[PDB]
Amino acid sequence: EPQRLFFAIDLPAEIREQIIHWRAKHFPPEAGRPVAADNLHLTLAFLGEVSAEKEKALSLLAGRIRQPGFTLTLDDAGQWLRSRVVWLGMRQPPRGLIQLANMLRSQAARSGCFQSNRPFHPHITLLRDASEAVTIPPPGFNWSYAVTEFTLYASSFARGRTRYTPLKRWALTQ
Ligand SMILES: Nc1ncnc2c1ncn2[C@@H]1O[C@H](CO)[C@@H](O)[C@H]1OP(=O)(O)O
Ligand SMILES: [Cl-]
Repeated sequence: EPQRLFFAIDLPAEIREQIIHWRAKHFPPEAGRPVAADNLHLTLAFLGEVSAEKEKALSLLAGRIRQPGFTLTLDDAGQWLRSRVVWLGMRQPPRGLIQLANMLRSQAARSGCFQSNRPFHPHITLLRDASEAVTIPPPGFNWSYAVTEFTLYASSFARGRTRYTPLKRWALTQ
């Protein structure tokens, strides 16, 4: 049974709450469609439609990953007009995050998944279908936290909402 799958880093609740609070303050309803608080995340690699056999194999390669934890500090925000999103990010992403993503991306490639075709730009999407350009303030203060694991999610749309179901999790620092 095929699924739309992706690996992602998650956000502690305290920070998810600070973000949606910041967003509501600086972005009115007309600015775009706001991502649900529980759906806020940072994608490491989008795998697309994947069979069970390939999910198994990918899940195993991910299990072979051996990488220390690292810290994320969200100091950057912006807007991609072509994609029509407003995103949260980082000016200088930690190497550990880049390592983790490229490795997962290379495992996806060798597994026969369809690649980004674009460089990896780590980001958390806040607003979707934000067509028109709007002024982007800096993020809030001290949105910094420790990354202890990564998660394989399944993407599902149902009942007029997008849902992310966790399938498996992997701790870092082994
Ligand atoms: N072709 C694609 N179809 C669906 N999601 C994709 C995708 N390519 C990348 N993604 C990412 O997969 C995640 C879940 O769908 C999203 O965070 C999305 O990134 P985005 O937030 O920048 O849009
Ligand atoms: Cl959403």
